[PDB]
Amino acid sequence: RRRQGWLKEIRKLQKSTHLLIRKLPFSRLAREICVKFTRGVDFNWQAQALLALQEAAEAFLVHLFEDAYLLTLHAGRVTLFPKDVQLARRIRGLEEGL
Amino acid sequence: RRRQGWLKEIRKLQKSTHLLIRKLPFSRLAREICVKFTRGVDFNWQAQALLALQEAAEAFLVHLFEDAYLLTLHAGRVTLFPKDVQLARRIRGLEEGL
Amino acid sequence: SRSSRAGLQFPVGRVHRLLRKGNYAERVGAGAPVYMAAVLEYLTAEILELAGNAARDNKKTRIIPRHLQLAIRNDEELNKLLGKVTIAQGGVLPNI
Amino acid sequence: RAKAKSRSSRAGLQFPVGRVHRLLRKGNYAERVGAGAPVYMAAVLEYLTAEILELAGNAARDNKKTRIIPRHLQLAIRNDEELNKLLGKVTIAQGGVLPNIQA
Amino acid sequence: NIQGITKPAIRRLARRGGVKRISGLIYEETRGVLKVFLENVIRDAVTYTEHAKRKTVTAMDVVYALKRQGRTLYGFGG
Amino acid sequence: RDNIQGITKPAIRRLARRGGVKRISGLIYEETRGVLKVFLENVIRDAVTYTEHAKRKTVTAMDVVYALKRQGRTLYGF
Amino acid sequence: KSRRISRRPSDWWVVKSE
Amino acid sequence: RKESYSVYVYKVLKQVHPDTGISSKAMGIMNSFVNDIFERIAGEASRLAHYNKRSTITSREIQTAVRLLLPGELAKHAVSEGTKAVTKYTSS
Amino acid sequence: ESYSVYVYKVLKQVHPDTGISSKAMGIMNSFVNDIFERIAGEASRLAHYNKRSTITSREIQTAVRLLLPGELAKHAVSEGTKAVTKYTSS
DNA sequence: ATCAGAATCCCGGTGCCGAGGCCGCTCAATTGGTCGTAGACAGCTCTAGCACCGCTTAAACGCACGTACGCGCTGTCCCCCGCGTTTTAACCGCCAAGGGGATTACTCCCTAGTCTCCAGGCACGTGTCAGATATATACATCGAT
DNA sequence: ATCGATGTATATATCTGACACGTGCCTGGAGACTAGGGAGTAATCCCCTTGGCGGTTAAAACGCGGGGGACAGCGCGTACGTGCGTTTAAGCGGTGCTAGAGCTGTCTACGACCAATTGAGCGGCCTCGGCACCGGGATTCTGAT
Repeated sequence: RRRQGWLKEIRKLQKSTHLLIRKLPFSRLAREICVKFTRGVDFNWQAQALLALQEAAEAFLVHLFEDAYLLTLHAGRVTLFPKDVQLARRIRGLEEGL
Repeated sequence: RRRQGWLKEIRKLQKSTHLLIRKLPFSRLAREICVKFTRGVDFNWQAQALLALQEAAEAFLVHLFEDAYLLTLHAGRVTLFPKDVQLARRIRGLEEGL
Repeated sequence: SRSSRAGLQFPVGRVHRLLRKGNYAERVGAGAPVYMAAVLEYLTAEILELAGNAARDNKKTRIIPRHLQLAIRNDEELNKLLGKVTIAQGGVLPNI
Repeated sequence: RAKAKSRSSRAGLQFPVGRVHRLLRKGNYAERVGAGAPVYMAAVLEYLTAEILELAGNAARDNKKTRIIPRHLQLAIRNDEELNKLLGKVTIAQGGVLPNIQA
Repeated sequence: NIQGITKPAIRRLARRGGVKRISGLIYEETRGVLKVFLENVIRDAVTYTEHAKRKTVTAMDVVYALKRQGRTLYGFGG
Repeated sequence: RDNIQGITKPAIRRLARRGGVKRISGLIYEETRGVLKVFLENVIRDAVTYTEHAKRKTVTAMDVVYALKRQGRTLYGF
Repeated sequence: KSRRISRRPSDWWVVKSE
Repeated sequence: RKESYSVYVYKVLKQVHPDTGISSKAMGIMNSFVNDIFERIAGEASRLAHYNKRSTITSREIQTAVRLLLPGELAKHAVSEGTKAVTKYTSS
Repeated sequence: ESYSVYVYKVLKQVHPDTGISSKAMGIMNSFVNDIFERIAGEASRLAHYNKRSTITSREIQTAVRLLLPGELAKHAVSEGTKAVTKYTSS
C-alpha cells in the first residue's frame, strides 16, 4: 500500500529521458497511415526515420498536455477534459493546433 | 430607457471597418517608443507607416481579445480578466501572443 | 508573343525575369514560369470569384477590402493558406 | 610563395572561414559575397557555440558527469532566457521536460 | 504619453473583439502589451531602416519588420 | 485489432504524467488518439512528398526532419 | 569577461522590464 | 518606373465577372498577396532543389512545392491547372 | 561534410576536462547549420531589399541584429567588430 | 397573453472624386542563333530494410473498492454599465520652411575567375575508461497510533 | 504529535561499448595575377515631412444609481486512483534475403548568352458615374401594458 504515489511517478518520468510509447505499434500505425497517401504501393522506412517521428510525436504531445494543464487549472478544477485540450488546440492556431 | 444596449454596439462595431484609435495620440506614442532605441536623434515618419502600424496593432489587439474572451467563458464567467489574457499570451506561443 | 501561348492571362516573361533575378537557383526550367503563372492565375481566380459573390450579396459593383476579408475568412482552405495575414481595413468576422 | 596560413588562424577564431565562404558562395544567397562576411559569420558562430557549450558544462558539472549528453543540452538551453527565445520553435531529441510542479 | 490608448478606445477594441463585460483592471495591462508589441515591431523596422543610409522610417520597413516577425500585412506593400 | 488502439492507456498516462498532469479523465484516451492521428497525418504526408520528388520508395530520416522544418517545429541531431 | 548577465524574472519571456 | 500585376488581375476579374469593378486598395491587396504567394513557392522550390542536389528549377520542383505548400483540395486543382497549361505550351 | 572538429576544439578551450557524446555532437552540428542558414537567408533578403548584389559586412551585422535577441546580439556584434578589425589588420 | 415609440429598412436626391478608358512613350519581352554542360539513362555493386522463428518477461488488461472531486445550488457583496453634464484636444483647414530621398554621373578598389600547390580534414583503426549496473549502508520520512 | 519501516541517497566492484587519439591520404583551401564592374562619393532638386495657428465638436472625462455578476460554502454522487491476478504482445537475438540506395560512365537535349526589334505595359489626363450622405417614410421589435 503506497499512498499519493503519483508524485513519485511524475518526478521519475520528468527526470528520465527515454521514449514512452513502444516502437512496434508505433511503426505499425505509421505504416498503416502512410499506406493511404502512397497511392497503394508499399514504402520502406529507415531506422532513424521512425525514431525521429516518434520523438517529434512525443514532444508535440507532451507540449500539448502541459499547455492544456494550465487551462484546466484556470477553470478551477484538476482533472483533464477533452474540451480543454480542444480549446488549447484552437487557441494555439490553425497550423500550431492541427 | 435603453437596456442591454451593448449588443447593438457589438453589431455596429463588427460591421464597421474604420480605425478605432485616434491618430495623433498613437503617433505620439509611436514617437515616444522610437526615441528610446535611436540613442537620441530624432527620426521622421512617413504618412503611411503610422497608418500601417496602427492597423497591425488593432489586428493584434482584436486577436488577443477575441481569443481571451473564449477563455473567460471557458472558466464559466463573462468578465474578461487580466490573468486570463496573460494566460492566453503564455499559451498562444512565443510568436503568436508575444 | 508567347505570353498567351498557353492560354493564360498572367505574363510568362515577367515571372521568368523575376525567377532569374530572385537568385533562387542558378538555372531555371522552361515550363516552370508557365506552371507558376498558371497556378497564380488559378489562385487569384478563386479568390476573386469568392469576392465577387461577397460583393454581389451586398449590391455593390465595386469590390472593397472588406469583401476580400469576408471571402478569405469564409472559405476554410483560403483561411488555412493565409493564417498569419492581416488585411488592411478588413473587419473581423460577424461572430458572437 | 609564402606559407599557407588559413584565414581562421589570422582572425583568431577556431571556426573555418574558408568553409563558410564556400558555403555562402554555393548557398545561392547572392551572386557576390564580401571578404569580411564569412569572418563575421565565423565569429558569431564561434561565440554561440562557446555560450552553449559553457552552459552545457555548467549543467553537467553538478551531476558529476564529464560527458555532454543530449539531456544536458536541453537543460542548459531551457535555463537561459535568450537562448530559449532563439530555440523556442525547435525541439531537442532525447531531451526531457524541465521539472516543474504547479501549486 | 502612454495614456493615448484611452479607456473607451480599449473598450471599443474589446467590443470589436466580441467581448461583453470588461473588468476595471484590464486598462493597466493592455497598455503594457501594446507597448511591448510596438517596442518589438518598431525596433525591427528601425534597424531595417538603419541598415540603409536613411533616417526616415517608411511603410515598407514596417511591413518588412512585420513579415520577419510573422504577421504579414497586405495593402501597403507597394 | 486496429493499429490506432495500440497506444494503450498507460502510455498516454505516462505522457500526461511527463507533462505534469495530476488527474486524467477517462475520455482523454479516446480523444488524443485522434489528435496523435492528425499530427501523424500531416507530417508523413509531407515526408512522402519529399520522397515523391526524388525517384525513391523509402522515407529516410532526412525527409522527416525536412517536413518537420517546413511545418515549423523542427528537430536537431539528424 | 563581462559575460551577459542572467537573472530569473517572474515572467517566462524577457520582454518587459527584463 | 514601377512594376505591378494590376492589369492581369483586372483581366482575370473581367473574365470571371463581366460587370464587376475593383477599387484601388483591393488592387494593392491583391498585388501584395500574389507577390507573397509567388515568393513563398519560389523559395520553397529553391530549398527543395538545393535539398536534392539540383541546380535547375524544372516544373516538377515547383509542382512538388505547390503540392506541399497549398492545402489538400486546392492542390488537386492546382496540379490539374498547371500541367494543362504546360501541355498547351508544348503544343507549338 | 559535417564538422565535428571545431566544436571539440572550442569545447576543450572553454573546458579542459569535459567531453561530449556523439549524439550531442550531431545536435550541435545541426544547430550551427540551422543558425548559419537563418542568418544567411536574413542577409540575403536584406541585400535584395536594397537593390544590392554583394553581401558586405554590414548586411550580416544587421541580419544577426534582427535574428538574435537583444542582450546577446550586442556581445555578438562586439565579437564581429573584434574579428574583422584583426582580419584586415594583417 | 398584448402593444406603441424609437430602431431599422428602403427610396429618392445630390454630390464628388476615384475608377476606367484613352493616348503617347519606351525598354523589357521576343526571335534567332550558338555553345557548354546538368542530368537522363543505363548498369553494376553492396547494403540495410524486411521477414521469420524461438524464447523471455515485463507491461497491459481487468476487476473490485474507496474516496476525492466536478457540479449544482444558494446566498451575499460589489462594481461595471448606463445616463446625464461638463470639458477638451483631435481634427480640419490652411500656410510656410526646409531635410533629405531620389536621381545622375564619375571613378576605382573589391571581387569573380583561373591556375598551381599542399595540409587540414575525413575514413579507418584500436586501446581505454565513464558510466550503466549490481550490491550494500546510512538517513529522512509520512502514515498508523 | 513521536516512531518506524519504506523509501532515498551514497559507496564500492565490474565490465563494456562508445570515445579519444593516431595514421594515412587527398580534395578543398590558400597564394598570385587579371579584368571588370558594382559600389562609394559629390550635386541637385524638389517632394514630402514637420511645425504652427485658428476654429469647431464629437469624443473623453467625471459622477452616481443599481442590479447583475463573481465568489464562498456545501452536499452529492460519480468516476478515477490503487492493488492484485492474469495474460499477452513487445522485445532480444539470430539468420536469411533481396529491393533498392548509391556510385559511375555517357551522351545529349536543354538552357545561358548576345544582338536586333518592337509592341505590351506604364505614366499622365480626363470624365462621369457608383457610392457616401441626408431627408422622408414604413416597418418591427422591446421594453412597456
